[PDB]
Amino acid sequence: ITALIVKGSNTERFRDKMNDLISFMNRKKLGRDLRSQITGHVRLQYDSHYTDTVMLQDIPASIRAKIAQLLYLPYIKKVPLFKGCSTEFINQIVIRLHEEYFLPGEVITEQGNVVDHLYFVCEGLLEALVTKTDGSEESVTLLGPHTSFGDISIICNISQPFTVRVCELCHLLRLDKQSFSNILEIYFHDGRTILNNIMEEKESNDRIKKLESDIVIHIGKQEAELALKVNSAAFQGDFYQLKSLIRSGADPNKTDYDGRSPLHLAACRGYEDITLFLIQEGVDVNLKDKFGHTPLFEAVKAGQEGVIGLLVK
Amino acid sequence: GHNDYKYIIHPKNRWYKAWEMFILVWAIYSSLFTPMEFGFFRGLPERLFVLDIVGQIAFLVDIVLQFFVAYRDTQTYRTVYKPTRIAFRYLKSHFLMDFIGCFPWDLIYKASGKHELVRYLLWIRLFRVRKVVEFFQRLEKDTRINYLFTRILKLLFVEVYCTHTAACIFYYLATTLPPENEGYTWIGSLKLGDYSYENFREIDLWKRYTTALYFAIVTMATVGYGDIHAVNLREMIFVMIYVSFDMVLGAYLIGNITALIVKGSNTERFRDKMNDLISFMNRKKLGRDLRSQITGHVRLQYDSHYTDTVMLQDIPASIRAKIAQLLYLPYIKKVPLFKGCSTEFINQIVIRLHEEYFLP
Amino acid sequence: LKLLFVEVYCTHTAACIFYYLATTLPPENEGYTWIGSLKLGDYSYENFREIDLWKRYTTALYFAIVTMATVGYGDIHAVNLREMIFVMIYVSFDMVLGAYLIGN
Amino acid sequence: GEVITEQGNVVDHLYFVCEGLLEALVTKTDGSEESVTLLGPHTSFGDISIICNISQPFTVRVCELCHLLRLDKQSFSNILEIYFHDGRTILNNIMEEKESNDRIK
Amino acid sequence: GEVITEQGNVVDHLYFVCEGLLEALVTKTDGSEESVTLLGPHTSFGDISIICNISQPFTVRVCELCHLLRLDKQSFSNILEIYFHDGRTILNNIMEEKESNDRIK
Repeated sequence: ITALIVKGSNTERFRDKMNDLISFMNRKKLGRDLRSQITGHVRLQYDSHYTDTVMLQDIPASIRAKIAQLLYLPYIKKVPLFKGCSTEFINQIVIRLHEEYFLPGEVITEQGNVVDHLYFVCEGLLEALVTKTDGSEESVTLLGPHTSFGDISIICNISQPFTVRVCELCHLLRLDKQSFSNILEIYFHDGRTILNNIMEEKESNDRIKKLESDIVIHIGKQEAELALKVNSAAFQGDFYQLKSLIRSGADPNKTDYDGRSPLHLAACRGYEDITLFLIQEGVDVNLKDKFGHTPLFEAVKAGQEGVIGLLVK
Repeated sequence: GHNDYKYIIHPKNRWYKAWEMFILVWAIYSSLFTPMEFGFFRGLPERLFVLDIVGQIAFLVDIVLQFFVAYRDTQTYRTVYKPTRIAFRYLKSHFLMDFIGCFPWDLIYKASGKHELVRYLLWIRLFRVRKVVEFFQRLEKDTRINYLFTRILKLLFVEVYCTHTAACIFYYLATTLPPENEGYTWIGSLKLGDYSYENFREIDLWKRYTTALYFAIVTMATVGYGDIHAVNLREMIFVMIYVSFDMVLGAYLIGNITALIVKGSNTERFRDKMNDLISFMNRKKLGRDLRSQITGHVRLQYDSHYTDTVMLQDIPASIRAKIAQLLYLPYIKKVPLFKGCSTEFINQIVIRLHEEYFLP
Repeated sequence: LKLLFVEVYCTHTAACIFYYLATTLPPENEGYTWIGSLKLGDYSYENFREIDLWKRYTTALYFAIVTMATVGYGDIHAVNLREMIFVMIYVSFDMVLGAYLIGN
Repeated sequence: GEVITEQGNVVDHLYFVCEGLLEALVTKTDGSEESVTLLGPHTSFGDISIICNISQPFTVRVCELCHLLRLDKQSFSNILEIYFHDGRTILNNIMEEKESNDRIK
Repeated sequence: GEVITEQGNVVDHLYFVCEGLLEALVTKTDGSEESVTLLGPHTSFGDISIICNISQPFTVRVCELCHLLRLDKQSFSNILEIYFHDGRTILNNIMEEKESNDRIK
């Protein structure tokens, strides 16, 4: 019987963790309001025991991704942002998601703040109050289940458009802003899907403010970057990324804003590997930039005798 | 401000809290007196009429009030103010037993030709102990009292209540036999000292109750003097049941007390560290200054709660942020290394910032 | 050691209080006290107020020590209602004390 | 079936495949695994990334009961730097091994 | 009865004898180990091969409860590199006390 008691009960662990928290709060003089919020949140972790993912921490990341693709996957499929997006993008979002539960009344994000976390609303009701210039907050949308907030702010690189408050115990799937941006960059095609989804969302009911004007920015920028990335990797010397960039898209004959193909920069910087790879791509060897310069001229001007010979042959 | 109703009162209202404590005291008394009302009386005397009527009135108004008290929904975590939802919850949860216990069972017993089976329904009022259980569970979530200590005070209340109930049931079992077979009952064959409990139905209620509760308490600690013991077979069966159940109850009591003193305390754990350290301090004959340095190490290790850094590793990122940018942020804002940096970069620095303390 | 000292002290005090509650009753009706009705062996504690001090103390402390370990021989028992009440209180308190001893 | 080391991540743990077969694949951005090597018993991986301080070129995932012998990045480097000499003439030989791979450039 | 270092093995740790009796033994090819000396308190071993950089000169075998202070080879080498004059004084002490062992290198 004593062993059974000493093994511990859920409320006993609640008591210990809460008392530790109260020690830390009082000693750091957090403040009545903040003490109330943190106590409420961890009390939530102890009433619903949603922080049962601690066992998950032991289970390795591959199996964790599998459990993620069994639990978080349906909601993220339903998410309006990830409509028509590639399965790989969906999976990467699911793997990087973290479960959270927020008690009613809690202000998750505040209008004007930097959105460091993009939340997927899964099981709950929230609010989208806009803190106007006067300060009155009108509920833009109820942001019901299977939705997302923090998303337009992260992608459009604008501050938080509206304050989000909790109506009912909400099961949010949090995603770090930086992880979202990295996944967005790594899959540029799925990013294109996100941006057209954002634009078609404007044609739909997304109750957004001001103007987004980013799909067209993405149409220009994704392609212009990918070409630039090719040229910049050539100039820096990143042959390894250059192969992947050429295979991903654009064209090894693509030129920059000044009309410089990657061969020009590879010749100037004396990179025989990149120069050879462009040779197998059949890149123009007499292509001339806005300043009337051929890659042979750049190889000679920099005295890259090996690259000079490669271009001469 | 969602209390548009002038009838539903918030469950944390001060006046309703005072009523809750009042009905807790009445629940304690009524649940302690129901075994006494059942065992030691075959029908209440005229002296206790007003007490009985007033008690059931006090619990009936509690039944009435429970339809006007908001309850925090366990799926939406907001105080449901809807009167029909509140009434539905109370009617389906514990309304029937409160209502049945609120019947004047003594007057019904006397009215129904003095039938013992009617009096056997007095044990429905035992379900008023739900109030006491609720009070204890409310204490255990309140962090001003140690949980295990509350879990043992609850077990002490359970033990007090089981002894009182067992004493009443034991004397009732004595009364079940006709007064002609008094010599075959546990109390009717009692000759403690020179006093003989021959006609035990005529002795004053407190003498009988003190004797029966003496039996219950001494058997609760298994002292078993033997001066008082079972005689009938109904008494053997009841004593066997009570003794077998009390074995497990006392074992659980010992287990809970051992839980308190085995879990230990921060003082105890640090003291164990000190015992080991200061012992090493002595075996090697360390200089008192070096000893002071080591003692200062451990002293700051727990005193600045240096161990206490990762409790909030489970609080969500929003609150984790607010804590960090309300505690570590000012220093970083004034650090010349990050002078001129974006506030968001400083926020990221502060989020993963660790705390450490160093002695001179 | 604190619990052992507390338990020993409580036994001694309980024995003294037990004997005192035996003395509260008038000497005429001593047959209703725990010591006045004692017939241990062939020796009867008849004039319990005239016995040697150490016999009285050893009998009272025997009862206290026995009930402290809850042996409950039964030869000495709370005959009075006041004796019963005191034995009830002691026994209930010592159960918690012994549980604390086992836990420590 | 569990990934040991992930491509695009600087390896901080050199593993010695000693029992059980491991499989090394560079999964493409479209989700297509490309098994580049099959590291059986008495093989090593991660060493390129640590010696280079580059990211892992191929994600390595387990295929049988792979009894491996992990060696930390700081541990290895130390055996060469912190354990000077232990990591000078000998590591030069290790560099000869890596250049004799003939793919490392 | 235990052996600390065996004559011929590469020294990885320099040991100092605080208390207890150790025995340095030259194991010849005759099936026997000539007892070079009985290393006592305040002596040291694993230093001849850590300074003269040679193979362990004698098998050090335990005979009592020896409370040995151990110094890692790398650590000692690093400290010698930092403190060159102290290494001088040490090497001086080696040559002045070359009468300690006849088979000393």
